[PDB]
Amino acid sequence: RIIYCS
Amino acid sequence: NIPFPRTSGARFCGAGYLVYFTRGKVIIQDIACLLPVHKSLGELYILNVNDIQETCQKNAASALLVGRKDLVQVWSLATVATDLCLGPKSDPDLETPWARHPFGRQLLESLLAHYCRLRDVQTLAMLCSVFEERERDQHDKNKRLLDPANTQQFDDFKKCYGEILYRWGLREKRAEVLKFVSCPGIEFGVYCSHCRSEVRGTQCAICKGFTFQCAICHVAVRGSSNFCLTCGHGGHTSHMMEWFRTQEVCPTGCGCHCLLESTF
Amino acid sequence: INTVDTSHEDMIHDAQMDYYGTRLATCSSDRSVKIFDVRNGGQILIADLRGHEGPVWQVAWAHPMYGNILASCSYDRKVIIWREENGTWEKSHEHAGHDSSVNSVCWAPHDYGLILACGSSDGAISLLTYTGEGQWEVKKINNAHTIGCNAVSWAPAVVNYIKRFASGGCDNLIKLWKEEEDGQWKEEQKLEAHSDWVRDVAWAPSIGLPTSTIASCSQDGRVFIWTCDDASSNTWSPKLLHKFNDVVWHVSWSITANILAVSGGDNKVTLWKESVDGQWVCIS
Amino acid sequence: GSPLDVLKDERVQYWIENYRNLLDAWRFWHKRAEFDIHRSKLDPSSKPLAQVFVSCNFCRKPLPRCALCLINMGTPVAQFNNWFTWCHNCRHGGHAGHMLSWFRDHAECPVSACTCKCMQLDT
Ligand SMILES: [Zn+2]
Ligand SMILES: [Zn+2]
Ligand SMILES: [Zn+2]
Ligand SMILES: [Zn+2]
Ligand SMILES: [Zn+2]
Ligand SMILES: [Zn+2]
Ligand SMILES: [Zn+2]
Ligand SMILES: [Zn+2]
Repeated sequence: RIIYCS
Repeated sequence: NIPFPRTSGARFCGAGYLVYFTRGKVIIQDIACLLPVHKSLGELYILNVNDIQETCQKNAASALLVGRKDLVQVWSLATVATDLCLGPKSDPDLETPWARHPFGRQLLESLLAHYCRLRDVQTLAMLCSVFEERERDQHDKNKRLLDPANTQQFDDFKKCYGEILYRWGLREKRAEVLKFVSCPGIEFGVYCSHCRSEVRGTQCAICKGFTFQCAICHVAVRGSSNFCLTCGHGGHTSHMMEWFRTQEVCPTGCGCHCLLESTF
Repeated sequence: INTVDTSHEDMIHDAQMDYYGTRLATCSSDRSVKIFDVRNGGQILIADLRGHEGPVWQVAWAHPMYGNILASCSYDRKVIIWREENGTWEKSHEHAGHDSSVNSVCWAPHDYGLILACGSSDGAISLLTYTGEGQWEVKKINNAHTIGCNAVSWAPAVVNYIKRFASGGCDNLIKLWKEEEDGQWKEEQKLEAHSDWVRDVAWAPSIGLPTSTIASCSQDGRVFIWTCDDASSNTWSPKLLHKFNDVVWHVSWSITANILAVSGGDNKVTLWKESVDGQWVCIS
Repeated sequence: GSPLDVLKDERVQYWIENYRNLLDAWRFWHKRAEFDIHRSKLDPSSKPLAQVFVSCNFCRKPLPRCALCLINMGTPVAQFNNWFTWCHNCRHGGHAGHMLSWFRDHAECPVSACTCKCMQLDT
């Protein structure tokens, strides 16, 4: 989730 | 053999300045928007070994006050990658360590290689610090997120960032950073109060007693201490905080104005 | 942007700031070495140093570690040290062992100690080593450069130590010198890829990356950013940045060795930065 | 009164000693210092001896340097911010002001690879 949605 | 005199020059001075002159007056530039290190972040960053979780969140918050999108995401990932629920175990045949997981050593070694090209010492030094029978030996090497064959580079990162922090003017932060490095004349002796001999340490050797006795509360001192070089009457630091605040004479009836004969 | 208006009539030749960014030391051609205090945008004249036979080329500050020290090199046998004691600036030491004029001074890295290197126009280097109690152990080597030795640089300290420095002179050659275990300063690989007349040499600060870079300048106008990617190899592959239309005087790295500022005869200052493809492009 | 006739008796000394002790119980410590100054100005005989030596175990150089400041000890440069504090079990120290700045927030000897909490070791 941290990787794919800022 | 003598070259022709020159009439212009430019040098980088300090940590964020530029001096130059031309064919005269000298101007001084403040060009700090062209370097990969930021001075405000060095004043807002914290390190605290006893609670890693808090440091990551505080630094992530501080990264938003400067507006760097990169650092917020990096410090977010650091929090979840350094949780206390992913502790290595002792037996190899019980679990696979988090270090071998592709979100462990390989992601760290891909952030470190990215920031190396940008010459960002300030992030490398922080990251390398936060993350800090044959089969059994191999396991211990295998379960570490930083390769045990690259300690020298990490030490170099920390040392250079410490020198920069000294250059800026911050003294405490340099010590905080340097506390994480893996690789670690004339003195003062105490005249003991019982055998009247010089004692190397807070405890004597012949009578094994305390060698130093405070000159205000007459209680033996075992930690910090200040003393006068001429007359030699010392005690706790806060005691002389209080005493030499106003008076200028020895607290033990000595006549030695220690404030003037000690502060060289 | 801050400005200071110096008094001395003769044109300025060098200018440097201290470690913390508080004071300023300007060399000149008349005689003066006047030092200012630029804290919070000021000009207040702390001192006005005097006493020199000829004009002075360079001024170099030492680390705050060993007090306030400043070195000067002039058109004479003169490397006077200008220590300040008890809140006043004064002459501290002089050394006049070189016949021709000495045109370069460089302090050694603070890890070694307090060492100064000066290269005279005669073709010799003098190393001033501090032994304590206000004494020096000055040693020198001669016949190093035919008609040169007009620029010296120290190398960053790496891991007892192996002292190194980089020089260059009239012979259009740059030699690297390594101190042997005995104490004698031997010689090593000497690069020769320039044409007319080298003027200055600078060596990059280290961060931990296992690459060493050196910049060089000459009357050609060609600036070469040498590089070496292996400590054992001892090989340097020259590269060109730009062929200037005039003589190129001074090159200076940045704190993190990512920007290089070049000044020369064309009466201008240029900034350069390496691109991702490996080409060096200007910024301003 | 008489310095060298009564003050040498082993009955006037016990009274002064007991008074000093009673003062030290109540925690009036500055008053004791004032009393001792008065006593010394009256008679010289009861004068304390020195306490701290300056020997060089490793018998044109310096030796101790500040920790936070790291500048060499001794040499010049709110007047108590120039003594050199020393730890006993740790043998470290620096300027008074620098170490007091350090110890307010953190609790450990600034020299890395040390585990001596010098300030709270004595309370
Ligand atoms: Zn004893
Ligand atoms: Zn006490
Ligand atoms: Zn005293
Ligand atoms: Zn005394
Ligand atoms: Zn000694
Ligand atoms: Zn200090
Ligand atoms: Zn201690
Ligand atoms: Zn310690």
